[PDB]
Amino acid sequence: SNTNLIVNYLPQDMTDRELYALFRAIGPINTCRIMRDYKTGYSFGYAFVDFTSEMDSQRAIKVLNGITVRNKRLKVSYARPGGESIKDTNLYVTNLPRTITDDQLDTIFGKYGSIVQKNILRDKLTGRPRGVAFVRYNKREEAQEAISALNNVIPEGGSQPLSVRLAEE
Amino acid sequence: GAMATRETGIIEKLLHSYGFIQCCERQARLFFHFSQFSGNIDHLKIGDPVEFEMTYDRRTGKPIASQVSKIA
RNA sequence: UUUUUUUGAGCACGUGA
Repeated sequence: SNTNLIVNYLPQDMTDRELYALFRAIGPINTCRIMRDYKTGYSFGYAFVDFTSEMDSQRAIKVLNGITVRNKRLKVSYARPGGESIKDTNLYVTNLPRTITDDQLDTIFGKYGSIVQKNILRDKLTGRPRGVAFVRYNKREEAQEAISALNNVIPEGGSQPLSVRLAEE
Repeated sequence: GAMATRETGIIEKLLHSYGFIQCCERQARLFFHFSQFSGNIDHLKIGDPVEFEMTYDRRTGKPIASQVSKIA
């Protein structure tokens, strides 16, 4: 709906110049800012890019989302309305069944809220899950509801006690 | 004692977050981030005189100006 | 503790070298 984008999984060494250029191909840009540590300046690995027109905003997603830049696949998504309601929405989920898949998380966590990002950690040398994941909901209460609803329970398939905390840091 | 080697310069240009300094006792035009500036930035502008230490940025080996303050 | 880093002091001249 709006003209503001969030860009995720930027390589560390990406800079405002470089990001701007890449996205300026889609259309004219009001603002473009890579988030970093004020005192050291290291990149938080994400950025906001606000296009002039809703056209270009939308097109950028269509085109740029998923493109590879120095072994990182960018994620160009719509920036949601930020504030206090977005805080504390990242859950460190553990003790899942080893056989867990992606659709299985949509089932387990879908009804408690709309999910932003999720990752099933795998031991890449095996390629098969460690039985650990991340799930980031949109709004705070979606996360909080899912915590109480799922912490210490057995999944709808496996037979082990889930652990659903807020993610540290 | 004597350890912190400070020198002087003039504000050459400002952006919203960083600026550039013409060094007086050094032929160089250094970058500096507002992290390195002390107090009231809101009223600092081109031409203000400043004292600072030339270091190189620990992250990015670039020549920079650290611990910047004004004397005006 | 993820493609370390998804809601905000442009950390290289404000901008497709």
